[PDB]
Amino acid sequence: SVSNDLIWQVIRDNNRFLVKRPEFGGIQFNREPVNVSGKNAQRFSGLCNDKAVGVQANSPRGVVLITKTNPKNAQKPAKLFRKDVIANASSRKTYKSIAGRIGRTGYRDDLVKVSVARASAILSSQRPKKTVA
Amino acid sequence: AVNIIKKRTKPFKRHQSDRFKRVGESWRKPRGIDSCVRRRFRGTISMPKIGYGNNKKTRYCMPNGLKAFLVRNVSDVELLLMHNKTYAAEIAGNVSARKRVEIVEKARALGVKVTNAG
Amino acid sequence: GIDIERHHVRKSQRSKPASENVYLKLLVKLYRFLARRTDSRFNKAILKRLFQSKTNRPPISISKIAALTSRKSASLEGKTTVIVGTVTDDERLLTVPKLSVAALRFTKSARARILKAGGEVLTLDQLALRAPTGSNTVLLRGKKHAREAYRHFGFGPHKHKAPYVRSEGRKFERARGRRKSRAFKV
Amino acid sequence: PTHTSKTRKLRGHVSAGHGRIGKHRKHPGGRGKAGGLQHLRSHFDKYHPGYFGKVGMRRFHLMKNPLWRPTVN
Amino acid sequence: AIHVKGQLPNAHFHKDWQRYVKTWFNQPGRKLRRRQARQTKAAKIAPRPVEAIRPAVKPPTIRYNMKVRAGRGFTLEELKAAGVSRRVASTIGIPVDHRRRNR
Amino acid sequence: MKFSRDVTSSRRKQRKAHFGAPSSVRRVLMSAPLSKELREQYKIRSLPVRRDDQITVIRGSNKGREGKITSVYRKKFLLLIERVTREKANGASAPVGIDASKVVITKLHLDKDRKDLIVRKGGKV
Amino acid sequence: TKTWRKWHVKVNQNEKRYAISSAVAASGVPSLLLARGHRIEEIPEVPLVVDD
Amino acid sequence: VRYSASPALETKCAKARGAYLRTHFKNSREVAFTINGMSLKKAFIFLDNVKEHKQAVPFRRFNGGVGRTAQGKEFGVTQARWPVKSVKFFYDLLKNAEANAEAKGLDMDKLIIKHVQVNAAPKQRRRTYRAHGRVTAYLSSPSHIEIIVAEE
RNA sequence: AAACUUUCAGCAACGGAUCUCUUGGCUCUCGCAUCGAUGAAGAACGCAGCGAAAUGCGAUACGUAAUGUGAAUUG
RNA sequence: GAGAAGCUCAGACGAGUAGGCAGGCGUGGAGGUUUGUGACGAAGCCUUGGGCGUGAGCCUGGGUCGAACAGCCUCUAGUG
RNA sequence: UUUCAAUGGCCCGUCUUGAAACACGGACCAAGGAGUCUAGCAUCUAUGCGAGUGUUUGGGUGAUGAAAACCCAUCCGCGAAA
RNA sequence: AGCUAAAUAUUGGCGAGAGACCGAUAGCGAACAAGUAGAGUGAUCGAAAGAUGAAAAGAACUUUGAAAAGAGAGUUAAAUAGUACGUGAAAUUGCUGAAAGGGAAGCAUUGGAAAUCAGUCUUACCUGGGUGAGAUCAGUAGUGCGAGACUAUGCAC
Repeated sequence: SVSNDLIWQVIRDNNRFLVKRPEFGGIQFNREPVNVSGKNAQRFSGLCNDKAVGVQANSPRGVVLITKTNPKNAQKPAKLFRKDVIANASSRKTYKSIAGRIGRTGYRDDLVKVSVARASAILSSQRPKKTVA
Repeated sequence: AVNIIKKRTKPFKRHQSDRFKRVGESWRKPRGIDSCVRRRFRGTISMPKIGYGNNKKTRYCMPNGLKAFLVRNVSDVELLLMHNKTYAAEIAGNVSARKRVEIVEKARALGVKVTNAG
Repeated sequence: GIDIERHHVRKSQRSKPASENVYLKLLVKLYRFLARRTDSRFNKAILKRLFQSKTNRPPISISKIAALTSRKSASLEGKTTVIVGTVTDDERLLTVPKLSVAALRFTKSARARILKAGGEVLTLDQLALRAPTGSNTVLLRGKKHAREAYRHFGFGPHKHKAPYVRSEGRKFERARGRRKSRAFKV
Repeated sequence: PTHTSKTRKLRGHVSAGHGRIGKHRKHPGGRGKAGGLQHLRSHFDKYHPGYFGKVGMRRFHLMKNPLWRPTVN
Repeated sequence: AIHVKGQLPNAHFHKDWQRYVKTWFNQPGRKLRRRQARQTKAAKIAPRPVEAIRPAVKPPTIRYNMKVRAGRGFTLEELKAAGVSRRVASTIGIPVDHRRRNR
Repeated sequence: MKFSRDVTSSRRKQRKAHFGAPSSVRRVLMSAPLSKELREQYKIRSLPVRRDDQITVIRGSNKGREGKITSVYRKKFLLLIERVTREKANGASAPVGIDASKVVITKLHLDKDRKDLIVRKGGKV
Repeated sequence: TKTWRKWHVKVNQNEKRYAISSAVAASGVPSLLLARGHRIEEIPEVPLVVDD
Repeated sequence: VRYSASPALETKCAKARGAYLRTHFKNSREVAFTINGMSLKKAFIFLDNVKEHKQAVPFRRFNGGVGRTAQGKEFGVTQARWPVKSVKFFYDLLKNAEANAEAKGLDMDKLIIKHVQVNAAPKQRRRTYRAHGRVTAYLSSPSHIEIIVAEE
């Protein structure tokens, strides 16, 4: 009846988190909070996949790990999403923590590299600006 | 995004647009029964053809190897967090100067190049 | 200059269904993999028929399924029947035998009668689960020319086809040109 | 809808798909199905045989209620 | 001229048919007006029944003689057999049909 | 959301009624809120404006200007208040019209009709 | 333009009921609500049923 | 008001203008072209000479069918005329510009006509009657004239 | 080399396109039934402190009686 | 993984009136969506600057301007 | 972008076997400007149901606020027999 | 020989509610003193024409001019809003600047000359490494049973 493939078929070309631009031959972006790669693909879409990973910018410093909980909570959106916050420590520690909580657990082995890259980008955006006046 | 080569740089101006002001420069396919341009006689203007199509790898790329992605707000700028080495932010013309300052600051923080900064 | 004849260059077959049914797209997605990764021609036939239009997928009745699977020289006792289309019910068949039928869709009466008669109804994905290569499956299709358009197609002199009339009876294309008493006959 | 019509694709083409020689003048072969015995005979006799003529006897004031008799097998 | 497949055209539009076009954009309005009218009639005649009692008759053709429908009014013979005068039947809401007879 | 079939939400009709209303309707249209103290005293949220009314401007350039309503220009939906003027080229004073909704009444011009209107609206005197 | 243009479109009652049933089933899917733009991140349960 | 150009010191220049002046636009243009760039006093002397037919205004652009005189050899042409109405309008405007310069306190010894321009004012329409009952336009061509004088 | 002509640009002209509005039009729906010899519809002539048009009015003339609101009309 | 409507490898071919088909660009209005743009300046307009697309066209810098306007998925037409 | 130099380049649309034609229309610019809607028919496609199919001729929730959405019975149209 | 409500019609009149309609060459001919101006003997024919500004605050006063007007001034957020008024295209025109021109001009390809525009890379991650302070890291180890993962806490200082 309702499956991940069915959900993707419904929302592939029409959903809130999809930004579609006819420029450059029809490019697309995915803004789902649980989509780390940023691409509009079913494998990378957090709205469908039971196990999904996302990386957001923590305030005022750090990153936030978004992990989908057990599929039995699919009908309970309040408990469906899990939030993890890292301390103000080294980027190497943050990448190691992300890899341990994503890959070494067997949750999403294909998303560890992109999750680390997104965390690196967020931290490299959060670092203080060397204003050359 | 390396060795970007354009087959043709001319804009394919419409026939007789240089002679008549009521005829715009936007290309129109000539469909006259005695159209020398349509028949492609020597010395006449060239018509756009599929062969003029640029390489798919270098298509839509600016001379710096990037693609000018239009952004209207900080949320639009955040879309290029991961695609920093392929897309460059272009601030929309209707964005106010107050919001443009925030857009520039966010693009600088994310490392995204701005095509029309300042 | 090259002198090459181009007659059968662009293929006239369907590579994908014209419909936007998401569930039909999922079935096509499954059977694309099946036909590509298996050497069985049954999977290729199912994939090709999944693209076909409604007029190219005529319905078949349970009575027709029973008649085809109960032939003396058939040896079809308890194997599955496969139809890429709709299975309708034939009320003239008062007693429905036990049949295993896989179809794209069933009518409510046909499904109820099949279930009551001890048979089973499966979809195409269930059929792929049971018989991935279509082994021991009776593949059938409905009568394509049973449509009303084919009794008019090919109309002409001495073709014995149905004309396009707005009514029926005399005073409607039953005069000169249709009998010897009025000039000529057909 | 209008945006899917062939008229949109014919914009910029002078003859609008009707030809430069024969054009799209008003009725050039008559109105309706007139001429079925003179200049439309090659179409009438080929696709609508039996159109012209009388066959059968008339029945004045036919009423179908006494003739109502649907059948069942 | 006729050169395409299909039945020959039979359109009856050789008059000024465009000046006698009947649209139905007032269909919901007419439905509401009729409902309001019958509600007003029900209120004004309460507690009398909205619809008067009608007889059961057989339609007059072989196509419909196997059915039973509602008639116009009860015959004089029926009223006499039931013990109701023709003058009092109208007062108490029993329609009287002087044309129908009981064969 | 309006529900009455006698109420029109048409912008065209609403503008026509507003800009074509006669003087009697325009009197009700040109209403000003009462001050906080007047609200407690009279239990009335607002009243139509009138001459000899003490008001203070709440909006516009002349904010915080106290004065008494000298005239009511219903044709232009304006109030001419005392000492609210601007200098012309030659040095004369041209009064500045203020919308009724932009001023708040601080002292009513009490009379028989005004008191009867307050009592009719259900307010203490 | 004429008034007798076909303003109204007729759809089979079965097709209408099919569409309504599909819409109800879609409303019961939390992912489709988020895709349509409803802020249901903190909703306790989908479908959301409240007391009488 | 806005003038066509002013690439000079605003404190050492004076301006004058006239709108909808019922004088020939073509004649005014020729007078303006002739008097452009000369000093104010010499311009006044030249305008007086044109009044007295001692000097003529050359016609360089609108010279179709203009007669020839010996007074055009000063400017190197053959076609020259004496537009009295245009000269008087220019004389009045130059006098107004001189008055403005006097009010500004500028040095009235190095005053040179730095800018002068004539534009076509909206045409006033009249009717002329032709053969076979025809009515035809009889329009006028008034001029907008602006003059700027400045120190040399 | 000037003048002249042509092309472009900047200002100044001619002209009123584009954009945005709209007490207007068009269409649909709902409700109602009321002209006149007790002088209708229409026409003419007049009526205001300063009034030709429109609105209103008729020598009681931008109107009187009566009722309602309650400080204005406005150039 | 690569918007499976995706990714990848290889070969051949390319004139075109009348005409046929497909995919796209642009305009007005409607539904949904984009903590969408905007008096710290929307639309429009000018431009001797820049960028993209084979092209229909689009984005942008600089001026003028003053109040509304747009991207995406569909619907629709008095749409070039 | 302008201009120069070399080479090439006839005025567009239209009827036509054939137009640069000594064939016709066109001085210039702005705005407007021409396969639309309806009653049918034929093919193809999509959807729903299926020996059935078609709720909107009509009636009810109706009063709310309801030209909508939703529900409801007998006929009837087409098909099931020529 | 005759009467009779209801269900039915309604591009006229009156009142009301709306619109996937038109946004001033559109929509009624008429958004504006429109069946008005105007034409014809007459029957009849029949237009064009909306927008300053929030508010006239509609430019006091001086000076030149016979005057119209101009220049100074002044109001306003704006006079690049002055009633010839929202913005203000094109055709066409004037001045200025640049360039070219021996009975056409315009265009296409290539390049020269002149003018003009962008490319800020040596941001950022990281190897080596001089000065510098610092709640000190993995390995350990204690804290839902085996085991991979991690927050917090004492040793490791």
